[PDB]
Amino acid sequence: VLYNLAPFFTFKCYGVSPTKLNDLCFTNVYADSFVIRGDEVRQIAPGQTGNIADYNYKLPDDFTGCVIAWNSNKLDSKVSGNYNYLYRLFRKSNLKPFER
Amino acid sequence: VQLVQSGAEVKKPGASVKVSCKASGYTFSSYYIHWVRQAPGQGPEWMAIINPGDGGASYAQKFQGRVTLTRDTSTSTLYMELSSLRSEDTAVYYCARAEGSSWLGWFDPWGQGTLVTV
Amino acid sequence: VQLVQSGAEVKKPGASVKVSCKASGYTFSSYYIHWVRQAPGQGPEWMAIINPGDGGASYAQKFQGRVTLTRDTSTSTLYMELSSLRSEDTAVYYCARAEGSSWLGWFDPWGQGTLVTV
Amino acid sequence: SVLTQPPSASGTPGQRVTISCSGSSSNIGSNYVYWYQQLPGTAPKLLIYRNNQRPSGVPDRFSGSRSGTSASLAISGLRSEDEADYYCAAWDDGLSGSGWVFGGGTKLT
Amino acid sequence: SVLTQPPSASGTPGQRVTISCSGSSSNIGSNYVYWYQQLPGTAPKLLIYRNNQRPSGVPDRFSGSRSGTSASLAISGLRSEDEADYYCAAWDDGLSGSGWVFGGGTKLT
Repeated sequence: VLYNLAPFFTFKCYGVSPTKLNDLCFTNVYADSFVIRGDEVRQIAPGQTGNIADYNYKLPDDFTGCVIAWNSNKLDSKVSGNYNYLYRLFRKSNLKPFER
Repeated sequence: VQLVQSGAEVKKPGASVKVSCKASGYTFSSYYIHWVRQAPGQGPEWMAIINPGDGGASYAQKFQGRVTLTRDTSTSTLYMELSSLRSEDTAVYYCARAEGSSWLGWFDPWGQGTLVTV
Repeated sequence: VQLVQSGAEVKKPGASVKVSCKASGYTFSSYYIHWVRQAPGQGPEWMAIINPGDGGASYAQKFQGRVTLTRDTSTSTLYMELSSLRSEDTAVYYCARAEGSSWLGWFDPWGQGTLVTV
Repeated sequence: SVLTQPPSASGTPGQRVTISCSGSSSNIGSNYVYWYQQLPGTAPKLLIYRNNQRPSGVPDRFSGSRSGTSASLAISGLRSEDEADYYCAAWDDGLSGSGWVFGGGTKLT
Repeated sequence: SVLTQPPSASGTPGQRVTISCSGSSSNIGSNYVYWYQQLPGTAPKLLIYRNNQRPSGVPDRFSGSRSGTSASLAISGLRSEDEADYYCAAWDDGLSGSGWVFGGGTKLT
């Protein structure tokens, strides 16, 4: 039912294939809901670091799964400039995968 | 439910101009205004957005940092200041009226425009 | 027939630092270019290998995507634009020369390096 | 894009002429298309909404659609008062900048 | 892999000692090794090719060889001028990355 919008641009899928999506049975799906700009969407890929990723979210090298996403800016962004979105960039150090 | 402009004349080069337009009718804080300039012999270009209430602003890339905006609801005027006027900036200014509560919207009828020359 | 670096200083962490060195001497289309980073008090880590002409690029595991390089032929400049600087990114960069159309073999002499600290 | 438009579009009374604004990807293909009518000596005015029905009220002589990266509009029944010019408005979403890019100019007799 | 190196290399002026890099499989036994010497305050300089010949010319008092998964360099006629840091470089071809890996760090005393 999700094959109806063009702005899905993250069809690169590492653990399995998007053609093999509804092909084999899965045990326990793990979904994490958040918003990342497309400037560092290539840093989301396993085996890669960056800065926003280096400080808040981490991904395993054996990325069992893959992400679907469309344009957030169209969804939320006031005419005065969306300053409502807040982030954190100045922690002590990095973090291991699957902690917060 | 109508919009009117102000008057303008020839200004000296290397100066700043100020445009104000008045509106009447619907709620001032429940609508959005585009700021456009039309040059003779060429198509119009949109630069600035109006956010009434908090008076928020956003401009284009080629016209940012030289442009000053002031918005208020009690006076219901839009003080639209352009700086560093040159001979290429001879265009008719218009304050539009969007669909409301979104930049993505449809255009209401405009006013009469303000003409400045250098 | 030599390579010299550019001048830089300390920069704020989490920013972009521009680094470059010139290139002159022999013909340009058939000699690969190596860049390598060296930390004081430890061993150096290999940074990048670049093919001029088409500007082919390749990067190591620890620096894949987080660093950006650009190259050109006529002006003969070789840029990196470092981003996401840590305290680990305080080291000296060196730009090199290779055998030519091959990334295996001895390394031709480096420059004087560029020191970067946060 | 830059909303390329033909410089003129001549015609005769009793004849229908199709005039189009041609763009590119991420401006006309995904974003909506607008058509606005400017009369000489008066304020800028609107011609059409989204290309399905009349904006507020007009006979069905004015109609148009879109295809690929272009938006076409057919005008029939040329009159003396019909002499005006037209503009195309669409969402740009270009690289490092998203200003409301318009078209060039057209001539109707 | 990681190319373990001794932390230091003891010596006195006028004698011969060996400095060695020990590596894992498919890193030293597969591809050739490169010896490097870092003089203080100067850019590093090449001293050997694949250890069968001298690149341009050095007196033959320094001799390099390989043994299994390790490489060794015997130095003789030690001077106070040659007190420097020695490095070894090799093509790794390991899992998830195959860069020009280097050794650890040694100091000549």
